[PDB]
Amino acid sequence: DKLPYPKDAPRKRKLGLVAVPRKVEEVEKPTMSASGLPLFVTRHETI
Amino acid sequence: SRIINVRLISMAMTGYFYTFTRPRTSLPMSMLKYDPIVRRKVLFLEQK
Amino acid sequence: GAYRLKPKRTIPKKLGAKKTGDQYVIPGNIIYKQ
Amino acid sequence: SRWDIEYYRDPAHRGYLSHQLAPGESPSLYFKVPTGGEK
Amino acid sequence: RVKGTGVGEKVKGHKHERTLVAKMEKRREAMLAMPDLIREWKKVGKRNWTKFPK
Amino acid sequence: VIAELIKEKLAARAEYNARQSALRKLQQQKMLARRGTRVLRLMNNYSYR
Amino acid sequence: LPAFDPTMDVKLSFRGYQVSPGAILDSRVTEVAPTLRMQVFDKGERLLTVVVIDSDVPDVTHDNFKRRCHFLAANIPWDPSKTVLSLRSVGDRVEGDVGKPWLPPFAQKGSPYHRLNVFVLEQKPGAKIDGEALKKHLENRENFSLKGFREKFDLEPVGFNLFRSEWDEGTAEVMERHGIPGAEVEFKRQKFASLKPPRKARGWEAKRQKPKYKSLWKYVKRIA
Ligand SMILES: [Mg+2]
Repeated sequence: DKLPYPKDAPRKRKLGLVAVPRKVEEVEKPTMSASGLPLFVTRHETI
Repeated sequence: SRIINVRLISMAMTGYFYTFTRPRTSLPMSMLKYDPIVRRKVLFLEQK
Repeated sequence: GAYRLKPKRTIPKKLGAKKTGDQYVIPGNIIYKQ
Repeated sequence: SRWDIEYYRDPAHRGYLSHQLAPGESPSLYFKVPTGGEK
Repeated sequence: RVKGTGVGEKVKGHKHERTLVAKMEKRREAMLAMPDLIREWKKVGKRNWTKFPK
Repeated sequence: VIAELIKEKLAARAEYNARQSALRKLQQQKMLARRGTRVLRLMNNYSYR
Repeated sequence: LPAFDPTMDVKLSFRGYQVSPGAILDSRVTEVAPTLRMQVFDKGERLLTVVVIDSDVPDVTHDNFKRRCHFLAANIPWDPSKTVLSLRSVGDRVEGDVGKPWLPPFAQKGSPYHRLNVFVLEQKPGAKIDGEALKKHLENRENFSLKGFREKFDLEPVGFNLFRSEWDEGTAEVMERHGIPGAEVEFKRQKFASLKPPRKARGWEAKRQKPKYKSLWKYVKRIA
């Protein structure tokens, strides 16, 4: 290629990406840990 | 002696701080900065 | 130096071309310091 | 020691002291499982 | 019957463990006042501010 | 005929102020529940915070 | 196009909501054909041609981008008194020859945003494109070129508008409804590793890292 490119010619650009299988997430996060304990406890105040 | 190093303390009480220099004959510094402990922009005030 | 010694030896800054025409480069490679 | 007891006191490790725990008790000797709700 | 782990004894906990709740409650108390504190700062101004920590 | 248009003007404003206050009520209610909630998560050494 | 100076107004809307030129729109919003609000400023009636082209379709096989037509229609009569044109009704209500119905815009994950260029071209007086010749231009064309499509049918680009589209939470389901392939593909940035060949570490502490100088490991190990 020879620069400068003519102002009327399409831009020369490369993709620069690789194709990989998409990762589908799974909604399986347990609520109790391996020790039988809750992974999170929720508290709400009262007025 | 003309310049001093001050410490800007996070008002989120997380213990994070920033350090900047400013002349002695200048008002204390007060800025809105990012706190990486709470991961949000909070108010930072000079220590003393 | 002179009648009064004055050590004057700087570190080389090495400015100029770091890549010549038609030379292959990848992102981040310095081509010219100026 | 505190650490050694807590290790063999939890069922995650199948510790031989886990039988001493209640179904809702925690293995830690200091920390406790907080309660959830409006109160 | 050793201290802490013996029969009837109770572990004391490290300083950063005993003050864990009071530590997080102080940070929560501060963030809840963050909006009202920034309004006063953005209203009074950076120059007229005088309520600095100690 | 001008009083009717003014009543329509006042009604549209008073109506908005009513629906605007009802929306502010719900917002302050949702902000009260969010800032009051407390999620204690299992972090380490069997501690919750 | 090599050069483009628009001479008519073109405002496109999706489900009644006017979109600004060059705005990123959700895949669920752009699943239906838009409505063009055009305005010509010269007298008389003419036939317009509308073309929607996706300019940033990634072709991983050749490491380049390709073009893809998402809508094509010709023989749309227009006068300076007409305002609205719904691309859905170009075959039944509005007189026209749809060469390709509306294809929902989409963008696979990881790729940059795609530009959906909406072009409005003017046909010369008494130049009615044939409905079959228009559908044959797209039969065996995977890289649509507005430059070639323009000179073949002797068209003139007059109107233009733009909107972008990238991967969103709704992009997956939209491809399922219309049976579009490629949703099970992600794009990762190509990595360019260092071109320098490996060398031997230099320095007093680097030469003495092996068991030979085990008596000197107090100076060579755990260095901050
Ligand atoms: Mg000297």
